[PDB]
Amino acid sequence: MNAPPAFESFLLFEGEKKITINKDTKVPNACLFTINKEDHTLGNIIKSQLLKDPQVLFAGYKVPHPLEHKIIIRVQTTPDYSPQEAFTNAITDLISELSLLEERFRVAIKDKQEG
Amino acid sequence: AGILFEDIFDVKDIDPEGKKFDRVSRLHCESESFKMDLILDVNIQIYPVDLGDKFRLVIASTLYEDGTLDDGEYNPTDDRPSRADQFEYVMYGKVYRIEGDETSTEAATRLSAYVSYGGLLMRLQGDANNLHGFEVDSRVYLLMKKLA
Amino acid sequence: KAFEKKFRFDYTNERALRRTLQEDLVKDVLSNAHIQNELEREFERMREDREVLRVIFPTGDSKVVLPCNLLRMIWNAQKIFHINPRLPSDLHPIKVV
Amino acid sequence: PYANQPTVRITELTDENVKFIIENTDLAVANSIRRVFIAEVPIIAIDWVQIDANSSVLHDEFIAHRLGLIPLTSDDIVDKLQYSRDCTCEEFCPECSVEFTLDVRCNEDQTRHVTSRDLISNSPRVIPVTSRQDDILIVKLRKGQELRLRAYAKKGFGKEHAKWNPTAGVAFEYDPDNALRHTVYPKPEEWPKSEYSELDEDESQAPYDPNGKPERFYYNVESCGSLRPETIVLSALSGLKKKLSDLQTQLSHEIQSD
Amino acid sequence: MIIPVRCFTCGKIVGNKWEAYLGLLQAEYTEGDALDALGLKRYCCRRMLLAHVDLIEKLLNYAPLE
Amino acid sequence: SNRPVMGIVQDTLTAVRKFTKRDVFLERGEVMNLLMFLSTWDGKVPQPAILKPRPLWTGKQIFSLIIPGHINCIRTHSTHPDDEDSGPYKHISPGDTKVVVENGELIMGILCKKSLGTSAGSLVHISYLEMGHDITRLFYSNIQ
Amino acid sequence: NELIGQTVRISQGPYKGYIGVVKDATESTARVELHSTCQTISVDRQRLTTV
Ligand SMILES: [Zn+2]
Ligand SMILES: [Zn+2]
Repeated sequence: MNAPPAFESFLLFEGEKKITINKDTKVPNACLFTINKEDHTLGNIIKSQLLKDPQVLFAGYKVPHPLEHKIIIRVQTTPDYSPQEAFTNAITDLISELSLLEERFRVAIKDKQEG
Repeated sequence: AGILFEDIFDVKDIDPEGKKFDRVSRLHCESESFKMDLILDVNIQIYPVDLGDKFRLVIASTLYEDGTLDDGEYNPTDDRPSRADQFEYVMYGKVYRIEGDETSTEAATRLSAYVSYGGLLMRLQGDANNLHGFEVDSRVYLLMKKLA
Repeated sequence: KAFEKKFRFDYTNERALRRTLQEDLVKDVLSNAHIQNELEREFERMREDREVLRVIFPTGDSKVVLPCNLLRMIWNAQKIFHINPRLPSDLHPIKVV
Repeated sequence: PYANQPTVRITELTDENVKFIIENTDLAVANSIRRVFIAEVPIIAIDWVQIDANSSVLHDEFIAHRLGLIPLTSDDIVDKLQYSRDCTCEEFCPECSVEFTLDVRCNEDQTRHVTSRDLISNSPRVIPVTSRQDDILIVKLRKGQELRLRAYAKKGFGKEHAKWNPTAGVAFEYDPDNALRHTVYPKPEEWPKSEYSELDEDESQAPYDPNGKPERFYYNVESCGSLRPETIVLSALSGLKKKLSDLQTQLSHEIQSD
Repeated sequence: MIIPVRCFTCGKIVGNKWEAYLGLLQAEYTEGDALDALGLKRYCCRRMLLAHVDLIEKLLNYAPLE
Repeated sequence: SNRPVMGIVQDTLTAVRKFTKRDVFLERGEVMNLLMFLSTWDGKVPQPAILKPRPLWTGKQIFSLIIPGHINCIRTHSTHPDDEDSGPYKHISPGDTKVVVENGELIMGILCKKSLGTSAGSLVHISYLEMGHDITRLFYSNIQ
Repeated sequence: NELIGQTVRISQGPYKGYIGVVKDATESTARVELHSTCQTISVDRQRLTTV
């Protein structure tokens, strides 16, 4: 009766925005990225890849409610480096790592199949 | 350079009344230079300490040789040469008690400083002449290094 | 004996007073007999209050239910104003009374 | 440039199983790959059923539920197949769905097993997995009972419904000797060793590693049949990369908007 | 009533294994040996065939309305 | 009964007892993940209780960030020995059973129903009486 | 209205392929009582085709 549709966990409706950046004024060089229709799958990798950056002073993600589909990633960087640049670099490194992983997986699968 | 206390301690006992926590062990230590008694909760998992071990213990108001006070905030990107580089086990805490044998009659001859490093407690007691650098609710750093 | 030792101000022991209070407070605690008279009157009032408490609570149960937690707010005043308990205090006893 | 450089070692590869090891990567990356295995790998499964006749003892929604869980061979077709929502067709077309039909009547005095062999698709590539072991039993028919239905199978992933989950069992583990002490055993001697444990029989745990991090992850991905088990992993890596690419595109738009 | 298509816990196909399980039990297999011979290794899948009650056989005794 | 009607309960009580034990150490990522759920966090990571060999924060530091304002409170754990208060280690607890919150910071002690429950004089009661209903509501939500 | 009581199919959007019956219809949106679920959705009539 009050069952949400199964596509509501991953589909943006009309007028919904995929990612929104809001600079919080508590501390300098900090931003909050609100990503709609995402879950722990992207939040965890983005948080860890930001934690690999020495210029990132804080990297965290959270789901405010499991019944809603929304990820908040708080990124605070050093003053000579922006949180948006940190987020872009983290996504770029994740994409490069996943492409390398996919190519090496294809190579290893061809090695296992051939012998 | 911000040093409040500096001594060499040797461990007389490790967990006398039994081990209460798996990763935290309570060391009872004595001293040579100032005849000090030390009770110290140490994260024994990342920094194992054996019985009879000797270590240099330094209690400092700051981690910089400049003597400049810090803000108590985490700063992994700080590049100034810290005092922690010369030591193995560095804790940060707040001294929460100064007790003594003072009376309404006589001044304090013995002093006990109780410090809480995030819940890991330390009591450093001995002669009052070496405990003048400890004031209640001030943030101190413990820096111990094992001696071969 | 314990009530007398703990709650009566000792304006006679000057050398014990010099570490309890700052020097200019000790000078007019020792000299000014009006201050000593008012402190003795305060102790007499507290002794009368003690006898009243003895009448009200004859089983010796000191656990009461009262509005303001005085000990907690004294601790709060100590922590807010960074009170060092190892130093002489600049608060005169007549100010307290 | 702080990207990992992960390596892959395939230790076992059958028609329903890939056991592989990913080294030199992060725990978050490994867990996100494991989650995409279950939830974000698209396959083809039945999602639209109309029932022209159902004289069986099982009701119509029962039969539709049992039809949705039958896996269909989605290899090399789900990549070139559109989502129904993203398709420009009015109802259904070969660009977004596969049509199945079923028309079984029992006219004999013994029980008729309407199985997944009776599901007839117009696409020769997308067929029930057991039709390519016995067949998945849909319903049993008594004499005089009929089941006549028309179904459409679209593309989707396990985040929407579990019938689009391509995996049976995603076994995932790391640090088999408890060197990192991520779990703390009260009695370590009581615990059996794993398949990947590198300890002798007298030991129960590895010595504690204070500087260690999760750096080697063991997978056993088992396929339900819709995709080959290596195709699940390849499509999972591609899908995670695509999600991150779309997120980076929207992030670039948001950054340039400000 | 009828054997589930999927194992509830993991999603392994157990709907094509009920008749083979009954044939193996008719061949004087023990139930554990029958489950081992069917490839059901996880105990979540083994309880799907072990605990199944085939009520559709009892429902098929009643004559159809048609 | 001049006491709170609601306290920390069930899972939150069991895990705050397990959290404020002396040998609980959180790494940098775990601390940042926990600080993501602290709504009254001012945005600065505190200096860890251990800096070397590895930077580790204790659960008492995180709960000190949870504790609002400058609450001053003394409680005892449910397993506090009777003879300890008259012994030599009364202000340095061997078992971490005397709870001392000072200037809003959990100095020492393991929290339990005697400290976070509905009893009078507890941490939530003193938090109410010193900070107000809004700050105490934030305190409850942040603990959970 | 001439759409109320007519069987209908959602042809666009995330409900595409669902069959329902229009309980209430306006000029812009229509309440489609879905045959497949236990809910009555509200969908604009440009996404609807009449069976
Ligand atoms: Zn189409
Ligand atoms: Zn299973």
